[PDB]
Amino acid sequence: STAIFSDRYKGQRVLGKGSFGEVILCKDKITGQECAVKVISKRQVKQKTDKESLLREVQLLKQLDHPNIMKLYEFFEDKGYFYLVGEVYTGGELFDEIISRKRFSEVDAARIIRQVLSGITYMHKNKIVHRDLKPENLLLESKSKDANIRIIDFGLSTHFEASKKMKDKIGTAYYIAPEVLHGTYDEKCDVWSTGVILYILLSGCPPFNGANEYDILKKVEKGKYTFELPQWKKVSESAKDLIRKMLTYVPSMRISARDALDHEWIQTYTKDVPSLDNAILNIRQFQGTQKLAQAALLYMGSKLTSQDETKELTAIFHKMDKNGDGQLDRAELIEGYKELMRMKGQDASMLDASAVEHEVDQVLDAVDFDKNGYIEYSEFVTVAMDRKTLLSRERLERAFRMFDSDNSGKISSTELATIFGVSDVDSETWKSVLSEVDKNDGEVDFDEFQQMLLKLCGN
Ligand SMILES: CC(C)n1nc(-c2ccc3cc(OCc4cccc(Cl)c4)ccc3c2)c2c(N)ncnc21
Repeated sequence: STAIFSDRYKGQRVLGKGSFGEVILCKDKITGQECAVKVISKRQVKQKTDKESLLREVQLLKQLDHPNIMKLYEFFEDKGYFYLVGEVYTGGELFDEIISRKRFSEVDAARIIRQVLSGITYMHKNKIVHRDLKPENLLLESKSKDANIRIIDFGLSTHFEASKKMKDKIGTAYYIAPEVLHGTYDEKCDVWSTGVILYILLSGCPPFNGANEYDILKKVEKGKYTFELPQWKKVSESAKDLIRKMLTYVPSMRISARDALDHEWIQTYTKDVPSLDNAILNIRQFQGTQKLAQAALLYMGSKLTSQDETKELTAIFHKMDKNGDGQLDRAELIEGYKELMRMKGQDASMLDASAVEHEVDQVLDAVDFDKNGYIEYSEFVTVAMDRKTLLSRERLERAFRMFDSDNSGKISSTELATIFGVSDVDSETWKSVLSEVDKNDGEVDFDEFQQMLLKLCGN
């Protein structure tokens, strides 16, 4: 018989959303081993390769081991989902650790890039390509100041098709190698993406940029960049030589990962060096902007999902209510919430019967409903969904506060232009919505920003 994911693992909490799906902190029910499970929904993600090829890749990945590559433990598949069970890392995204520190030098950058290049080198020796290497795929193993970088998502893009949805796409255009856009690509695309990351580490600005996603892609495809910005005066010639070699347009002429490890810059700076204060400043601004744009898109998506699920759940309970008096018991609420997860593949958190029992009890405990009697289901629906809406609203607010680093309480019109450009929300469209919200002003507070987002998702 086929092994079942939830026979072995219980969900602890959600770690986050990554490429191809949600990631849940899980725990082995016998051994206590904790793990990070990427859950891919088959309805939402199409496979590029056949079953035979995916299984073979899994079997290889399980046997690979390198300090700078996520360890894969197990793999499960059922009717609706893939469950990718990996080692859990607790140090967060690299760029989030970098913006916290007060000093950052070419020595710190070289030590980071050496780690990325070692991991890439190992995977290329094993004929595995990333293709979607970006700052978000560089996690720190733990919270220790010295901790190793673990690259996540190697091999996924070979087997599954990327989302076309901006909420998933955001951030990708800066890093993608030109040859990936045109269709003929190989392992050298990973060196390009690393070159882009290095350019950003040392100046705090992407080498290929523009006012929206297509304008970025246009700049990537042309392939031209310069080091004429002021903060490149601080930087060694050898770093720029390595960057040039990694951002070489024709992949056969581009440096390999392994050869990049032997480059003068890596050799000097990882065995007197000033801090790159302007770079840290610009990275903090870059990161903040990207995180608010993402948070804006997830808020909009979560509002749409709620409109969908609120009405669906009501229809399920109405159907279940035999004599139509509006009263269901707890086991019926559980069954209906299960029917919702059957129709919707959204909550990776809720793909196990006991998880749903627990979530229903949390809702009943909020509403002051007794769980052993019959319950007004319409009120259960309101609370279960108001809980989600509140949680989403709080999620967005924290990201607004993070972005507003001067504690002004406001985002200016220029800043909105940048955020919505990153979010790929059309310029005349957000300006139009800003006009219906701002009837005075050139700046918005949090409530106003939130109102604009509601108007940009048909509310
Ligand atoms: C950033 C956060 C949401 N996240 N994501 C992950 C994460 C990211 C990618 C993962 C990829 C995984 O499997 C890759 C795989 C599995 C089978 C076949 C192929 Cl080709 C590739 C498994 C777990 C993963 C887990 C993660 C983690 N391991 N530790 C801490 N936080 C993590």
